[PDB]
Amino acid sequence: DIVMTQSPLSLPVTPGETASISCRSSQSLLDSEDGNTYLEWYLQKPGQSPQALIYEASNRASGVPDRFSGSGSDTDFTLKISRVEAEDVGIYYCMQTIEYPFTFGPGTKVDIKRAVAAPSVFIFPPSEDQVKSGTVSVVCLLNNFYPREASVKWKVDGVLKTGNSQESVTEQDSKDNTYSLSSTLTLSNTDYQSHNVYACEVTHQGLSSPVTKSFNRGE
Amino acid sequence: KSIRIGPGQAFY
Amino acid sequence: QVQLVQSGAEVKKPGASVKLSCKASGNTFSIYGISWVRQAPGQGLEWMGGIIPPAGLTNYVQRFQGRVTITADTSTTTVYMELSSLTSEDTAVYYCAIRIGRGFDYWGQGVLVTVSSASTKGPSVFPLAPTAALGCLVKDYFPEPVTVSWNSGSLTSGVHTFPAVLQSSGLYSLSSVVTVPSSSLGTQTYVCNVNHKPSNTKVDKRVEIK
Repeated sequence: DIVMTQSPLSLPVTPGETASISCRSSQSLLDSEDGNTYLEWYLQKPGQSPQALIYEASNRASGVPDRFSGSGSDTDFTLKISRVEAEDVGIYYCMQTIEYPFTFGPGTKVDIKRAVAAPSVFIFPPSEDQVKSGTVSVVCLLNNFYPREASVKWKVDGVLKTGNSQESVTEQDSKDNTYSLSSTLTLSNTDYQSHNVYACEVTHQGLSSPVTKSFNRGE
Repeated sequence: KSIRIGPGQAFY
Repeated sequence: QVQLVQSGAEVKKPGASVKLSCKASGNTFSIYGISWVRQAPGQGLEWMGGIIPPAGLTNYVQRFQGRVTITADTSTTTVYMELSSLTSEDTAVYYCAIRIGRGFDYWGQGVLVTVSSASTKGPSVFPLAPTAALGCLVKDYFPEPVTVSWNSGSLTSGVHTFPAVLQSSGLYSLSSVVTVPSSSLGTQTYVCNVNHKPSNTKVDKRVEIK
């Protein structure tokens, strides 16, 4: 019933700078009788369980260093992280406990901000072994780029093909602070054999114009 | 020091 | 202080029930509460209910329409959550977490519950043939997870293994890729090693320029 919102969705921070993320509750989280404000903050690092950061709006959980701080009114809250480092990458959630049911905000993702880097693009045709199966996959790889936002279009004999692709993206790599992304186009082999040029077109802030990689079936 | 587990669930 | 250890991964058919456990050890508190929190793949956190065993109190979420039952065994200091009438939408990682006067101070490691009408199936592994990139497509398996390594684990630099996607067929798919010096193709061999423990699958595939 109490709705929790957070801002922004994603927050890039340069190393050693300060992250500030906000949370808003649709009702006051002040318990006017015991005088506390029941707002908690949690961090979930990639692939890990959530872990406690803040409780009662401004108190740090055990072992949490003082560069994490919580503040706010009774409805609008701020988590401040100073001297941001790679280990702080992940999703931050606020959660209210003034009233049952406990409710979470949607999460704000923090990553490390580096210079814009264009993807290296690769396209892979189906193997002869997959063709024998009756169903084939065409894979487009976008490698080591920043920021995370990127788009892929599939074209068959130059015509846009929608509806039969799925994408997958890596977490940010700590070695170079980049992302990678795959896009996979699934077709029947009879469809695949009925055309010739397969291409993926990639758009990203690092690229001055969209890049296309393609192959001709059989070549 | 009293212990608050949840809404209406605080204990001596 | 407290450590919370959860039971192992579960695979269920729609309509079935599953019972998860959370055993607490370490220091003892006379007053505490245990909650369950779930997270669907790629989504946010969702509180499901909690229990305060010393007080005999429980709290549930209406949305779950009474399908969740949380119980505690004082003797073994274990808490259970039973979720009934499972559907595909209950597929998620489930965490238990404990409150002792602050927030959720300690959390379990999570347990993956997969709910699907699919049957156990080992993956097909296809070469993705070509700085050069190459890789392996690991396709049509169930359930999660698979593991992928390159050259028996000796090749780790430049490797990316993507999170799996659920295909509309009900089966999972992923790719693992690696980038290598272009000159090293044909002077070096590249093999991906794929394990899928639920189906007792071990597959090696050599990846070559066609």
